[PDB]
Amino acid sequence: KDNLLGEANSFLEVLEQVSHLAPLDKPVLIIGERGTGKELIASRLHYLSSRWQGPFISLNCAALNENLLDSELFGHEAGAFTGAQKRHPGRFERADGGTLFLDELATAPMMVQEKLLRVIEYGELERVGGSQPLQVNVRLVCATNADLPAMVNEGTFRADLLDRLAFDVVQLPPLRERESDIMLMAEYFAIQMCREIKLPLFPGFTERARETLLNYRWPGNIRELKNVVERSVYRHGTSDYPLDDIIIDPFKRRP
Amino acid sequence: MAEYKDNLLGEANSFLEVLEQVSHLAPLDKPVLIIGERGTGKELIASRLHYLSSRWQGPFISLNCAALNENLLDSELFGHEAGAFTGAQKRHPGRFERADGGTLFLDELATAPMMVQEKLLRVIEYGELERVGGSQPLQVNVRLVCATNADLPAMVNEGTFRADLLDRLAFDVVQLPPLRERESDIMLMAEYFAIQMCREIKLPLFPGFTERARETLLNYRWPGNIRELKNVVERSVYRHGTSDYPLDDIIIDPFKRRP
Amino acid sequence: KDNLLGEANSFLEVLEQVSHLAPLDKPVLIIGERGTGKELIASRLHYLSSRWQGPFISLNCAALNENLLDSELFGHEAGAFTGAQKRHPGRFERADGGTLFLDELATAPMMVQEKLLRVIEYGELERVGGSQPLQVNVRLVCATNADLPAMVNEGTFRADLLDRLAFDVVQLPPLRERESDIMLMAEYFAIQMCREIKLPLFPGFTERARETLLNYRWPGNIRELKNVVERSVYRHGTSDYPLDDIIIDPFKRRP
Amino acid sequence: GPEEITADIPNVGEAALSKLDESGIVYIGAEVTGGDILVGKVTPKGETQLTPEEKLLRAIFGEKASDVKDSSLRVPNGVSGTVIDVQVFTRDGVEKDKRALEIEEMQLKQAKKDLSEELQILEAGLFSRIRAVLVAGGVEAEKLDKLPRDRWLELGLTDEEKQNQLEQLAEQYDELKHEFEKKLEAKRRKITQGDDLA
Amino acid sequence: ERDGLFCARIFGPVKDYECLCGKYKRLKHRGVICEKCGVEVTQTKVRRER
Amino acid sequence: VPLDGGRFATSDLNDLYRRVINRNNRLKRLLDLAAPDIIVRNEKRMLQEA
Amino acid sequence: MKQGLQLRLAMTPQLQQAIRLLQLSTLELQQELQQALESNPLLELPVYQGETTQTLQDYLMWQVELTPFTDTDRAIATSIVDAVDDTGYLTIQIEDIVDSIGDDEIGLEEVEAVLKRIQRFDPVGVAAKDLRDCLLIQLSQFAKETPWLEEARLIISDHLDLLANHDFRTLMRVTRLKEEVLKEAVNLIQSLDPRPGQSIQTSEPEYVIPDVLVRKVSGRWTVELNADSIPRLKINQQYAAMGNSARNDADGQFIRSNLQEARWLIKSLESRNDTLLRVSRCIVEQQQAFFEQGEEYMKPMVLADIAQAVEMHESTISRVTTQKYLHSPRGIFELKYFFSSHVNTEGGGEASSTAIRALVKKLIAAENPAKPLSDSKLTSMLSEQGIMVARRTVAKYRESLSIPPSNQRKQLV
DNA sequence: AGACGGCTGGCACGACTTTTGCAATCGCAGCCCT
DNA sequence: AGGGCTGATCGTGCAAAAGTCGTGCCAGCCGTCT
Repeated sequence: KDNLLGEANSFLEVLEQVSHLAPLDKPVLIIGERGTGKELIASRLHYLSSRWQGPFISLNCAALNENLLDSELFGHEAGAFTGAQKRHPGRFERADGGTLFLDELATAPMMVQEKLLRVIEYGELERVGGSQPLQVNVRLVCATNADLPAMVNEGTFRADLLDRLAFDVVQLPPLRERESDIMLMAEYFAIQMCREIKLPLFPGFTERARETLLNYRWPGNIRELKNVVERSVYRHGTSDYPLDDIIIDPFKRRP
Repeated sequence: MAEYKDNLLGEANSFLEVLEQVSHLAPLDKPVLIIGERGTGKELIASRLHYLSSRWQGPFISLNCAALNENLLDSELFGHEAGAFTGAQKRHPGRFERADGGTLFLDELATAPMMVQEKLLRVIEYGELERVGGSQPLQVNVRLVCATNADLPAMVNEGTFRADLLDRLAFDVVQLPPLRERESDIMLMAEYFAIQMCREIKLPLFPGFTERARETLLNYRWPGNIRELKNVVERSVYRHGTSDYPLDDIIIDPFKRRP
Repeated sequence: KDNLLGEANSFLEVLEQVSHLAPLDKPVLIIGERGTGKELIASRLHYLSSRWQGPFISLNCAALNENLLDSELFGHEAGAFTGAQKRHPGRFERADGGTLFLDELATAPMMVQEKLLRVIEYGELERVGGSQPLQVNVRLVCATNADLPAMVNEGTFRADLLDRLAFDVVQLPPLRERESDIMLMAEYFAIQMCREIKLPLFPGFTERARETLLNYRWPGNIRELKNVVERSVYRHGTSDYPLDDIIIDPFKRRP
Repeated sequence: GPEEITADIPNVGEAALSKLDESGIVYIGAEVTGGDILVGKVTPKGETQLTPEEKLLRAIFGEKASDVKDSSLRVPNGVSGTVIDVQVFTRDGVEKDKRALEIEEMQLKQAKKDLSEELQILEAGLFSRIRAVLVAGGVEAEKLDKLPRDRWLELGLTDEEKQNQLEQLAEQYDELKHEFEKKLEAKRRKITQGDDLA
Repeated sequence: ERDGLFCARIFGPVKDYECLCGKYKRLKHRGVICEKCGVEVTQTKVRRER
Repeated sequence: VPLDGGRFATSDLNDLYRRVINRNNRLKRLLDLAAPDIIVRNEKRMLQEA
Repeated sequence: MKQGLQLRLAMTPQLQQAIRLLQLSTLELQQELQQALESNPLLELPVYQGETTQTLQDYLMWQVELTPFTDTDRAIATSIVDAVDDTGYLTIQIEDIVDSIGDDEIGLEEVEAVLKRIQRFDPVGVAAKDLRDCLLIQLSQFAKETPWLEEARLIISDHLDLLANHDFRTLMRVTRLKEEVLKEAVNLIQSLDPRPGQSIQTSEPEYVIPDVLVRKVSGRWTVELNADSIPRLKINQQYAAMGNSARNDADGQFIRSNLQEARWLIKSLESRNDTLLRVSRCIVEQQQAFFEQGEEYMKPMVLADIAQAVEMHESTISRVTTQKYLHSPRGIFELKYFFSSHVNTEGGGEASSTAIRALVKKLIAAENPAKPLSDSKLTSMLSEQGIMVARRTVAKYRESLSIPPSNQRKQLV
């Protein structure tokens, strides 16, 4: 409950959908532009979820090691291997009732897709040589920049992985897609960043550069705008600098 | 005795006859092979069989070839008694050793390890199991059950499936109907899913399935037999609706991004 | 010695050659059709070998794991590593004079080929950091469905892997091949299926369907015929069903 | 173990049990001379080991085992005379009703005879109303006297006013029968509500 | 109670001539003092008189 | 004087002089440990009172 | 990383002793704490009421004193009476009393004469002494005019062994008399002053201090630790405040060492209490079937896995698990009593040797008193339960139950 | 009237419990020896 | 003026050998009916 969402028509509809689906512990899908921070809305929903007082631990799918994927999704029972002690619940078993936002879900491999399909079922967690699997119910959350239907058509993701998704795939509109309250939200973010960096304000201010960059691609739908604003503020290094000669082009070399 | 299936997610056209034939083969403990859509009509069939499974107290231990990693798979498969293979400790009850006399519930994971398939060929050869570093092999008994999703002959001709794996297996074939083919209990299953959603979500009443919704579902390819319909119904219920419109503008397909 | 062998000219010659080489403990290859029951015939000949009263332990060639190649082909001396106690002889060392029946050798890896070449040496059981190797003599037998010459031409089979077997390769005829005791084996299989299905007998009996299926490839030379016979017996659902409208086609969608 | 009144007093004279009813308590109205025992409660007593001496005692006499301390009610000294009646109250969760069922039965008999009499009057009023509605219209009182027959079941003394009156009175009689049954049920529940001790 | 209120080996004799521990459990035993506990195995008048 | 039998309900016979004696034994142990003179004096304040 | 892994302290003396005291019992730990506090310098209506033979002992002596007897005769009677067990028979015979006295004046003859004079005084058959002659004394005191009195006397004299098996037919054959001819005599012998006072003689009171009390609060029985029976370790804060100001380093160091030892001991006791509570909760969860249904529904319940999964291991918990009791609706149950045998499995099996004994008792009860039922029937019941007892593997269970069957003891109908 | 038979109790061994018996090395530095 | 070395303070586990049950299983016997 802290993201600098524009609260525009699309933003308000997305927030309403997230709040409505917050009580539901069923798995949900997040579509749209990554790098923009749809995960922040996921954390907000998880806080607003029914398991609000539950240990929510998200995970990056690409983070798990291939040969340690089993140790990632579970815990070594220590009845095997050279490793001792262990008997430590897996990240999902560590949460066991909270929200596990699947990060880098599109980065999941075919083996990872199959492991997720195995996890599409409820609980049944058996450790290394476990006597009996353990069932633990936890709410599920996933995000993916790439198109899950596109991956399935490519066959990169397993079919059950798509079938693992149950709730609506919330798609994030790009920077140009909404562009209704992005000016206000970016201004608020810039004000907060200036306060944090002991910068009072920008006396020059102005939005002619902002109005022009409204007709800009901004591939990083939300993060890129803030990064470019910070770069412009730092490079200008002055407050009484209006939105003139300020464009989103930090990599660009001056002439 | 008679154990009712938890769900009866089947097709009126011929899945009733399929269940009848399954009950006919229910008494036998030989290799029972099911087939159908993966993720949809498959493990629902497995649960129905477990309800129709012979006797009781049988460990319906289910294993998926995706798990158990790669190197650790063999130890959990054959078990482990000697040290340095299971860290010494107790003689590790392997995944196969976990279910003695129970159903060996298979999932159509298609383990790319031909070594896994070769291990499984010896798994059902004479009913025996030897632990890792085990000085003595042990003859074990258990039931077998599986569900399928791909043409085992097509893979075998392609070499993807070992000829010996299908030779030892595939005693009898039980293919679940594809969703685009049955088209019979579609209304029945849709009504059951809608009622279940209304009950769980505490909805005052089922909004109802409009003719446009039924027509779209019939036109829908629905690659998944028993789950894709379930997921679509869940998405439509999530989209929600007033009491006024029974199913007007219902979002069954959540993959469609909004404007 | 429980297999209902066809005793065909092929089957009888196979049994006779098996008995002739039953006293000899040299490596040999049981060639022909796998899935058809080479393991049962292997057990019968082991009971029929020179050391009939011996501990015979067979296993799948590719059953074990790659990292545990030493732990499977030998015993953990436990001097090094996290392994404790152990000092347990391998399954081959568990036989200690028995028949190491090679099964599923077609799936063996290059490391497995190297281990087999090491096994071509006379005994020489050296553990990890063991004092000295132990030479242990046991009977050897091999069975596979693929042409080891074909693999060696592909280079998959090592030269020593090809030379691992010390006798001429004895081939098992296919169902489309032997086709001799097809009526007798069919009748025995039908009797067994009826007994298992609690059916006293099939009043229809007859072999017109059996004769038609005789003019079929039946790739699973014994496996396919038995599975198909059991399937037809179950599908008929009535004893008074002659060998008509019965065929081997489990996969085909019935009209 | 609770002290249960079953006249199963260990080492009890036969005459002592000869007075107690099977309920541990005695019959009613019975006269007691001297310190007579009326209600024999069996307070549990402590147990012991194999005690082969006591094993032989059980093999010989048995049935005592020193397990039930006698909580029997014996008449007080200088107290002897007629027992007019008794009262037994059992806490909720205990309803042996060995003679409590009989007492509640007598009480409910009186209670129902009360409820019937009012119900009897109501039913008689309805029946006479039906007979009058059918009277003077070919349904002779002799027809109604021989069988209530719902006064020949709307014989047609008027067949419209008689018929409508019969329908209304039938509805009323059904309601009254339902009400009387409900009242009897409530009274039976109250009588069966039992006692509730500490 | 061991060395408690009205303890053995103290405050006079026991209820019976049998000792609390059990050693020297007889009314005939007069001078025999139980080794387990040194208390009077005699009449209990001394219990008040001790 | 156990009225209900379950509880002794010592009719003014439960001697805290037993607790005082326990405190005196603690004082004796501390004296064996040679406790501070303040503790000794306060030990008397309680033990000597008995 | 890969399917590979790796492997990863040492203490002794003081902590070892601290853990050792935790392995002890409740009252034993209370006594140990009381003794330890005796040395710790920094840690924090004459004769009640009763009746003649209130605990079954003085009525006989009062009756003897109510009769003329000499000082030696009174002493012999007192030796007989005071040495009478809770069963009413003379716990110590004349020889034991004479040996304890060591006096030749109180001889066997004098003690025997005193006992015979007090053989039936108040009540009949006092100081009975392995009561076989006391039954005969009761029969003789009973009027000889009773029917079959000669038959009863003959049975009581030396036919006790025959009637011990309750083989009335075999007893009659041995006595060369018709079966049930002395049935009135046998019944009278049964009703023959057993232990004289018997239950009145049995003044055996009840004492119990279970280490826990299972209230079974709304099922899933709520195990409440006996906090009253659980001592509270109090450290003398006065010594703490009187030691810090001590300029003498010796006194300050002694006080600091005492405080550290008290802290370690309190930690050990608190850990013992907490582990006992956790293990009791686990046992209650495992054997609610035993708690409610009874001994028949007994499955093994020794703490494992769950204790290890929670913290440390079952090691030293097996040590501290000793001597823990619980008062429940089923009764008083011990810690080792909570753990049972394994039948369905090697460990934690559904049935138990206690369940075997309970089923054996039920089956032997479910038979005619003449002949108890075959253990093969209870064996078949166990096989239905999955234990697969069989008649031979039941011998041990029957011996544990010690129920006398027909072959062990044949009673005549 | 000696053998069936279930008892029973001894006899046996693996599987689960247990309990007991295990803590150096400092690292200050100053004083004392060299 | 430089080396020695001085004892402080240093803590919740487990495991290793033993025991010990649980279950089963043999051996005889007495109640007995033959």
